[PDB]
Formats: sequence, structure tokens, C-alpha cells
Amino acid sequence: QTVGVIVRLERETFQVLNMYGKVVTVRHQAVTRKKDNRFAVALDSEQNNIHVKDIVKVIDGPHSGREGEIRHLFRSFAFLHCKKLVENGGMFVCKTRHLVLANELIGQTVRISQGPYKGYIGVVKDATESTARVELHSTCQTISVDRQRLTTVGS
Amino acid sequence: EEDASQLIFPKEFETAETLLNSEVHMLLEHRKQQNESAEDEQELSEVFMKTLNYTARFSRFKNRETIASVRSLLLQKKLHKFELACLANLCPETAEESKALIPSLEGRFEDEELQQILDDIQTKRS
Amino acid sequence: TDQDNEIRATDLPERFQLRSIPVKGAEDDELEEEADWIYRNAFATPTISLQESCDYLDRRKGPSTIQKIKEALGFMRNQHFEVPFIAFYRKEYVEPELHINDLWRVWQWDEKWTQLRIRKENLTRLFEKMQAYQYEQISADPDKPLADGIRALDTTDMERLKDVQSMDELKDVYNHFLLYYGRDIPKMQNAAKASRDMYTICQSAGLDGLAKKFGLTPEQFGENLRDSYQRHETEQFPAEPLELAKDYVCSQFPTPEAVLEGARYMVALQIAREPLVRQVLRQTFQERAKLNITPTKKGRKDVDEAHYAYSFKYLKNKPVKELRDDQFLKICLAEDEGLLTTDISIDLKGVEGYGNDQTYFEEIKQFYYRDEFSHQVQEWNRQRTMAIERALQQFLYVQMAKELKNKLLAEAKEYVIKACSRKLYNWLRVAPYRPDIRVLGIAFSSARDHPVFCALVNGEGEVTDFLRLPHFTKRRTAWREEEREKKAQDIETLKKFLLNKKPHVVTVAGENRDAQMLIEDVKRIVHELDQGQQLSSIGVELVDNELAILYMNSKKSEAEFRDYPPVLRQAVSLARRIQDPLIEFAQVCSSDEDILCLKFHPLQEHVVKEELLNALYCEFINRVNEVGVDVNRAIAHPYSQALIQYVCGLGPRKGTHLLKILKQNNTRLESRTQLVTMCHMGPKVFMNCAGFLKIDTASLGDSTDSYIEVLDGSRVHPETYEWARKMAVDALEYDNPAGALEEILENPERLKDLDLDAFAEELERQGYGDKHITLYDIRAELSCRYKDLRTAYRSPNTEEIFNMLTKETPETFYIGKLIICNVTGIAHRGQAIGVKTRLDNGVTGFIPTKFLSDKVVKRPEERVKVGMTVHCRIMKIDIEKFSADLTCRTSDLMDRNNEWKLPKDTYYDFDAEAADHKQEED
Amino acid sequence: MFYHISLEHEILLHPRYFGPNLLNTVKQKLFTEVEGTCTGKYGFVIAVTTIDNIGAGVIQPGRGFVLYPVKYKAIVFRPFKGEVVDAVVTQVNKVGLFTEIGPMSCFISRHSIPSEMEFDPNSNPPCYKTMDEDIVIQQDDEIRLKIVGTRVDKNDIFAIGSLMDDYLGLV
Repeated sequence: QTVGVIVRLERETFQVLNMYGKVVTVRHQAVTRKKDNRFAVALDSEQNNIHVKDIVKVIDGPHSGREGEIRHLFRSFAFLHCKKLVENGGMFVCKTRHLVLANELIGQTVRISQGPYKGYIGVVKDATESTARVELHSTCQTISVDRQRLTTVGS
Repeated sequence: EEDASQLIFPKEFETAETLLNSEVHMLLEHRKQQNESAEDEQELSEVFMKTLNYTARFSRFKNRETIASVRSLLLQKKLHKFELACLANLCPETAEESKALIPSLEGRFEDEELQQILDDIQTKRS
Repeated sequence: TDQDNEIRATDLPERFQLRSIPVKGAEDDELEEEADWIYRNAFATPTISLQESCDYLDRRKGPSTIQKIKEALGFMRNQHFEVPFIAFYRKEYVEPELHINDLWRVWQWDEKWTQLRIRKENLTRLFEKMQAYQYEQISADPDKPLADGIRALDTTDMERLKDVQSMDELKDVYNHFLLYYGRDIPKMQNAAKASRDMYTICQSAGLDGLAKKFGLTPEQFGENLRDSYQRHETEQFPAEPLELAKDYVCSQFPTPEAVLEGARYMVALQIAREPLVRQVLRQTFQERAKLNITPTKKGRKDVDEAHYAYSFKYLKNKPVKELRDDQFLKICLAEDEGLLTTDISIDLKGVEGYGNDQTYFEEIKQFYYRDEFSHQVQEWNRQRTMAIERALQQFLYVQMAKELKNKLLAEAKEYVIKACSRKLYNWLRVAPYRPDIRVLGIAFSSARDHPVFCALVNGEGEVTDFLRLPHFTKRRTAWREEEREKKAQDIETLKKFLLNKKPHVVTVAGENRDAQMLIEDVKRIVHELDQGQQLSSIGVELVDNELAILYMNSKKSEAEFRDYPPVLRQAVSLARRIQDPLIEFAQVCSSDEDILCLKFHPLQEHVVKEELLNALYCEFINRVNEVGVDVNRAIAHPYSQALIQYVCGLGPRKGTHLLKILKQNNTRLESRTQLVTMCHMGPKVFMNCAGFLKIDTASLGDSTDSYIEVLDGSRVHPETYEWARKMAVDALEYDNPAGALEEILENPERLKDLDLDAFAEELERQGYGDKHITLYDIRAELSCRYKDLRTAYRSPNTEEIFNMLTKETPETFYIGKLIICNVTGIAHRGQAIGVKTRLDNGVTGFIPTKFLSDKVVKRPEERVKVGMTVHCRIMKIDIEKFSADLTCRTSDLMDRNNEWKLPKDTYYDFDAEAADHKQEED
Repeated sequence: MFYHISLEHEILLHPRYFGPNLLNTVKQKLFTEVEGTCTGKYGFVIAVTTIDNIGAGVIQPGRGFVLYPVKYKAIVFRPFKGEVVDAVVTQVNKVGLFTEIGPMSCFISRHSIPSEMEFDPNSNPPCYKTMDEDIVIQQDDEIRLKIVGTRVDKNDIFAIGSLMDDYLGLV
């Protein structure tokens, strides 16, 4: 239920900052590493898209008039970073809402059934939601053809 | 390796000057008024708020004229900026008290002159 | 450490030893004074703010409670009886005025009395030493009158110190002492050892003599304030204030005006420091204080309708008495956060022209005034007016306002702690589940892919088997075929598991709204089994999983079941909780402050941690002692050993040592006497814990060759074992004790025929005191031994189910609240009636077409799409169906008429709010 | 120790702010940056009196950001080791006393406290008092503390004080 960021390092104990913002002590073995969400979505008061490493201002919430860089993201919480802040090793946590702005066809064999390439056959190497790349068996060349002009050849 | 025991301070403090709690408070409150009159300004730091209330509480002289008079009185004496600022913002009540507070003080200027100076400081204090 | 060994060996209650101030015997006079002081300051002192009584044991008190408090003081201080022991075996002395909680309050105020006594002793020694050192100067030269600066530390001052009844008065006395003698104390120290600020400026300059010519002494003026009239007439002097000032003019005070200024300061400071003046003004503030709140630049925009400080964003002339519950705590928290600034004053603000608007200063101006028109009198009157004006505004108003603010905040924190205690008591009062035991705890995660884990526990809470259902969270009515097949397969697997294990009750975690779906699936399976009569009825319960989650997080669960996944661990915890909430709560809440992890009050983090922990552990001690603790059960089941620490007079240390000795000897607690003969328990600790420790004699059986006392498995104290035997003999009307006791226990119906009143008179005649309550308790125990007094377990009601699943309370989910919802579809009935939305808490919102926009809506399809987010205002709440009416009209969101916003404070300064945002607009 | 110096700071200005109010933005950013900075060399920075000058902005090759060196007279507070200074108690307990000198948080240990003062846990507000009880030090009081130790802490110096010397106490 709770995820935190290690803010202080010590010989025996750890001081991990959880989403709630408080500091709790744990040991080395008990704490287990969690992967960081390199690409995550969230929400804010302004109703604008907010990503990671985005300068934001805490106009409301636990902190007032505080600026930081997002390092980890949660559904309703976010971890901010700074270098001027003595408390919590420069790392604090604030709510995302309180924060404000400051494939299935790949590998199949297809026949082009329309257009100037009608009759040609190739293998899809990478198909986008609307267009697909077909390597032609005959011309030694890969071309981009609208997916509406393709029909998969069944065995 | 810098302190009032040896008075050895860096070139930056050698060049620059010292300020007292009173005048520091006056400047800080003036800047507070300036930023308050300013609109759509960054919210000023709680650290300066803290220093402001501290200096206001420990403000020994309540007026610019009193600050100027005490400053001139201190200047009259052949005293270093560090010692002058320390004695003024501490307002030692007695010559022995001032000697104890400032080790460099004793052996520099003699006791009755020190007592007269600190009594003048007290009289300036309102 | 050696301290633990010393506590283990000492024949005193462990908590008594652990008390910061050691418990010492109290004389009769000290007990009487302490009892009266406790009654006055703990039961007979109404709070300034509106605080409702938290007493829940009762299913105020007068002077009669003073004697009960004295009896309790005697029991703890002298007889070293803990509060549970007094409340359970000394009821005749403390009840009905004092209950167990009241006895705890008395114990706490006993500590407060002890500390106050120590401080009074220290100040008395200082005062006597000062009296002697000051008299030393008079002794050498008695002829020379004392200088005006040397006040007399007379017996009046000594008695005033002796009359202190509170810390505030003690401080007033100390400050008054320091004002006059503070300068000379270092000389006092030097003299005693060898024999074995702005004030000093005026003292050195001699302005004190002029300060004495103003007309009255500080004590006289304080008396005038106390009596609200000119009790002492100000003495007038011929010379004008300036004329006397020039006499005292010197280098320190050159101008006569400066001389007068210094004298006025001396008068003002003396008036402020007069203890009588401080007491009178303290009462005035406690009677007429008002609170004013003005938001800061930050709060003018941050304190919106959803903020907890919105209600008291602006306050004007709100009496402190109007503050209720933790309102002051919230106000203080907002000030701490910089959202607003508070002010406590005794005069109305911005209420000019109101009848009798004169400030307290104007009211008391005539108490230090001379009614004459002579010019000299007028000058002296002006000097007096300015002196008092400075005394009040500079010292008294600030200090008294701060004191009142501290008192109000303390009251609010006490209320919050009381609420936390109430919640813990309610949680711990739930009795073991009684089928109309084997418990199957089912836990699941909010994720769809996550499985469902079922843990089966026998009657003693030991995990015997578990079941994993990968696709139990899926709906059996899902349109997809594979999903229906997976759900069906899990259904049959659970059907067979239930058929074979035959659990008595199944508890399902209240993780989210899907818990209801799991409840329905389990109930349907059980219904099928009862339909075919292959299995008896199995109780189905929905259980809050907060405690199970805490156990899952605790490293203890990992040690006990390393291979069991977290969901299975919390399933085990839920089954244990329903089996016995008290044992589960005690085991889950360890000494690592895991109890604070539970959400008792929203502001539980803003109160004193020690007070909250002490109250919570007091609730645990009260419940543990009431229920009783079985040592043999604890030994055989380590997870239940956590109740021994809460047992009266044992504590964690003695309890652990008791288990250590029992396991070292590889024996059982066959009888209570073994606690002394074998465990070498001191007589006082045995007295405290013997009646709260239960031994299951029937479980002991014939294996115990030593004599087995049947009464050992009853609340009947060993001291009253003979009384119980006599009661049994009289019940059977014999004309042996161990035969009669056994027969009456088998057939206790004959107990009602007993005339316990006569036995009461006989005991009083032979010197045992009033024991009618004890006799009634003994008879009840004989009728039923260790009958459980906890409230019978009942399934959660609709309100509790809604709170457990949605994690919402009326305070946070109310009509008019602004919320965010996601569209999940269109409500149909072609024809449509509105838009269906799902909230993050599981509540299904509905937006009618008319409320879908300010203007008329033709088709909702273009207005909203599936998955779009809409800001809506709550109109109606249906907790039973987890539904909520919503409106997204722009006008509704604006709420110009303030119809949807929460109620504001009664003294809300609407004029200030209007001016503030009008200037903001400008 | 409160002081006034003329310091130099270089600030990088993004070309976005190359408008008519360039200098105003420069000074504003200088305030936002230097204000409140605590450095080992110059102690703490209390406020900025004035801007001495704005050296000619240089245009960094390959980056439109313009480097402006700005001199400015600003107030600082750099304590030392062995200097009596006024302090404000902020919390009293058994371990030691806590006091404040502007931004710097100082503290007093049971060694720095003379042998006369004792721990009184029974005291509802923790306090340091001797048998004579002549001087009692509680929260919010003014004490004269000779600094003893100093230490940089995440670009924020914290000092430890003492009052073992004669007369060092409430007045």
C-alpha cells in the first residue's frame, strides 16, 4: 500500500520517506527495491498533463510556496526533489492534485489489394495504428502503405 | 580558525563592515514593507520571517536616531568592528560581564573607560 | 539492563514502578488535600470551550466524589493498588461516582498534585532563604529604614505562596518575587554559601520611590480590581508629577518627562506582576475573552470551500466559550500553516457604538483614580492612566491571551484524544463471534488480476489449510465465456473446500465494493450447500481489513508464516480478529507503536503522542482485565501472550518473566497459588493480578496431580475464596466446602435463594466493611464463571459497510461537496435519463440531463463521452446502494448564492471577507 | 554574527526574458537565488541590501543563455567558535537545551551547562535549575551562549553553543 524513497543512508538504519510524507525507520533487509515508473500519468488542479521531472509549485497542501522536481510518481502522490531543503535530505512528498503547473499485424504476410502497389506481397516489419511498413519480396525495398490497402494472406 | 579569541578573519570580513541587531531589524522590516507594497511577488522566505521576528524581539535600539547615536559613540572609540558590534548588540550590563563575554576585550581598554562606555550604551537604550 | 530485573523483583505494580514520579505513601491530611484538589481541578472545573462529556462507561458529580477520590488515592499511594484492581475489586470504595476511567483521571491528577507539591516546596525553600538573606541587612543596621527598593518579603508573601492552587498562580507568585528580589539572588547565593532588563535602570535611578507616590500599592490596586470599586482611595500628593520628577532627574533620566516615563514603567510593571491583579485579570479573560481570525495573503486564496479552515476563515467577536470539540485545534493548525492570524481580546473589535462598549481598561480606570478637578490631581490622574494603560496592554493582555489560547488548544487536544479512546474502546469491546470456532478469512486485492486467498483457522486460531482462487474476482455473469468458466471453476473449488473443511464462519475483507460481490458469491455457494443439506449453515460476515493490513505489514506475520503471501496473511488476521478481536488487536499492536498506525482521529497527529498512547493503553488494560487472560492458553498459543502485559499489575516485564519461568519449568499454571509458590511472585503483585488471571481447570484435567481449585477459573479473588465456599454452603443449606462448591456450580439455581444482605451484615460485624457488591459479584461468578461482558458481535450495518468499502465518512462525503467523476456509460430506460459515472471510491454517480449543463441539453452523447472526467456537486447520497446524484452545471459549480457550500461559523466576518475580495478585485 | 558584505554572483538568463524589463528580471532572479542561501564561506544570507552593478552580459557560445555577473551588497550571518550571542529558547527537554539565533539553530548539552543546573523531568515544562533555583531557563527565554562548534549541513550551517562561562544565562 505504501511506497517511499530513501532520503538518508546510514550504517544500520534507513530513513525512507513514504507517500504520506512522514519519516519511518527500517532496516536494510526489510526494505526491498521497487522499480521507478519511467512513464506514468497523473492529475493536477489545473487539469493539464503533468509528467516526471517537471518543475511545479506547491501552492496548497502540506508544503507552501515550495518548488521541486518530480522524481517518482504515484496515482495520488508525487515525490519532489530539491537541493536547498535541509529537511528530509531535500526530498519531500506532495499530492498530485495539489501539485500545479509551474501490433497483431506485425510479422504477417500481406497482399496490397488497392493502390499503385496492387498485387504486391510483403512482410509487415512495423505497423502503426493507421499505416504499415511492408518489405516487398520482389523489389528489395520496404514501403509505407495505408493499412486500409492491405489484406493478410491466409494459408 | 576564525573567532573572537584570535580575531583572525578572512579578507572578505576585513574589507566589509558589521551590522547590529537593531539596524539589521530595521533594514529587514523595511524590505518586508517593500515586498508587501510590491504586488504579485514571490512569497518571502520563512527563514527571513524567523530572523525578522528574532531581531525585532532582540532590538535594543528602537529608533534610527538612537542607532546612529550609538554607532557614532562606538566609532569614537578605537575598537574593531567585530568587538563594537558584539558589545552593542549584547549590551553588557557591567564591565566584568563584558570582559567575560568578550575575551579579547580585557587587556585592550581599561576598566573605568569600559564601564563609562557601557553605561552610555545603557542610557542610549530606551 | 538491571532496571528490568529490579522491576521484576520489586513487589509493586509494574506501571506503578515505571511511573516517572515514584509512588509514595500519603498521610491522611495529604490525602484529603489531594482529593479535594483533584475533585476541584478535574471534575468540578468546566472547560472554557464547549466540550461534551466523553464518559461512556455510564450505562457530573458533586462533593460526594471527594471521598471516593480520597479512597482511590489511598488505594494507589498506600496500598499500591492499580486502577483496574480498584475498579474491579474495590468498587464499594470508589463507585458509583468513580469508574475505572475516572480512577485513571484521579491517578493522573494525583501525579499533577505531587509535582505541584514539589514545586511549592522548592519555592518555599527559596522564599525562606530570601527572607533570611534580606533580614541579614536589617540585622546589621536595624536603625536604618529599608530602602524603597528593598521590599519586605513578609509572611503575607509566604502565605500567598502557600495559597497557590495552580501552576499559573505559582508562576504569578514567582514572577512577583523575581521582580523585586531577582537582582539580589546572586548575592543571596554567595552569602548562603559563605555562611554555610529595563527594570533595573529605574531601580538604580531611584524611580521606585517616585513609583510609590502615585497613590496605591500594587496589592491595593489588585484588591480594587478584585472588588470592582475604589476599595483603597488613591493618596494625592501636593507636588505635581513633574515637580516630583525634577527631584529624581539625573543623568539616566534627564528630562522630567523621562523621569515620569520611567516611574510610569515601574508602576505598570509592578501592577502587571501583582499576583492578585494577575488572578483577577485571568478570571476576567476567562469570562469575556473573544477570538478574532483574519486570513493572510496565503489563506485568502488557499482557504477554499473544501479547506477545513473555511468555516472559521473569518471570525469576529467569537467568545472562546463558543469553540467546540477541536475547532480551536483546527484554527491553531491553520495559523501554524500561515492561512490566518488569531487574536484573543476582552474588548469588541469594530463594534463601535454598541451599548457598554467601554473596554476593561476604561472600566477599571476609576479603580486607580482621584475624583478632583485640581490641576495636580489631573496630572497625577493622567500619570496613573498611562501607567495602567501600559501595564495592561504591554503585559497583562498579551500574557493572559497567550494563556487562554494554550488552555483552549489543550482542551481541543484532550477532546481529540478522548475521541481516539472512544474509537479504541468500541473496537476492543466486540465479543468473539458466536455462530447461530472455525473461521475462513478471505482476502483480495483491488487489482483484477490479483487472486483471492482463503485461510482456514480452527478454534484456537491456528492456520490449518489455505485455498488460492486465481479468478475469484471475476464476475460469474461476465459476458465473456472464458471469464465465466474461470469463475465457475473457482466456484466449484471453493464449494468443495467448504464442503470438506466445514468452516463455522467466513469473513471477507472489505477492500472495496468488490467485497460485496465476493460476499454474494460465497453466500450463494453456502446457499447451495444448505439447499442440498450437505452442510450446515455457515455464517457470512464482512470484516474491515485495516487490522488485517497492519498484521500483513508487521514483520511478525512474516516470521510466523514466511511462505504465506500477504493476502493470505491478512486473511488469517481477519479470521483471527473475528474469532477474538481483543487478542488480535493486542497481538497486532506491538511495543513498536504500531497502534498509532491505526486511524483513530483525523487530527490524532496534532495531539500529544504520550497522552494518546496512554489513553489507548488504558483502554487495552481495562478490556484485558475485564475479559481476563488465560496463562495456559497463552503458553500453548504464543500469539495470545500479548494480553499478559496488559494484565493488571504485571506489565510486559513481569508477564514475560512469568512465561519464562513457566516454560523453563515445562509446567502449566495449574492454580493461582503457583504464582507465588513456584513463580515467586510478590504479595502485592499477586493481589493485583490474581483476580484477573484465569486457569482452565477443566482443561487441566486429571493430569494435574496437585490439588485443583475450581474457583481459580473465576473472577472470585483468592481472598474471597472462603466467602465463595460459604456462599455455596448456604445455597445448598448444609447442616464439605469442596462438595458444596462443586454442586452449586453444577446447579447454581439455588443461589437466588441466598440472602446475601444478611451475610453482608455478618461480614461488617466481624470487620470486613461493606461487601454487598462483592457478594453479588461472587454469586454472579458462581452462576457463570468468567462470563464474557463484551458486546455480542453483530454484522456491520449499512452505514458501516459504506464507510468500510468506500472509505468515506459524512464529514468528507456530504451534499454540496465538489467531486470528480469519470463517465462509465449513459443511463438508459434511444431514450436516456442521464449519465452514469464511477467514482474513485466505488460510488456510482448519476448526472441527470437537466443538470448536465446550464442550458438545455438535446443529446448527452456530445456533452460527455465514456472515460471523460467531469467536476460535479453532490445532490443526494445513497450509501445503501453506493450511489450519488451529481450535477455539473457551471452555475452550480460557481454557487453564487452559496447554497451548496458548507455552513460557515456563526461569528463569520462576512464584512471582512467582502472587503478583502473587493480590494483583491480592485 | 550579523554582517554586511558586497558579494558577486553570476546568473544565467534564458533569452525568453530578453525584453524591455531585462534588468528588472535580472535583479528579481538574483533575489530569488541568493536570498536565503547558506554557504560555508559567507555563513547564512539574511537579505540583499542593493545591487552594486550589472556587469555586461556575455552570450555563451552554443547556448543563448546570457551570463550576467552581478555585484550586490547583502546581509549575512556567519557565526564563529567562541563568541557569546543572544539566543531564544525554543524547546526544553532532558537531553539538552535548544535555542535560536536568527536562522542558526544552536543547542546546549549537559556538559556545557554548569554543574549547578540540573535536569527536572518532573517539571511539566522541562527546565534547567539549581538547588537555589535562582535562574530557571524555560522555553522562549533569552540566554547568552558562547558558540563552541559549527558544521555545514547540506549547504546549511548549524552551530552548537554553550554557556559554561561565568554569567552566561538569563538576564
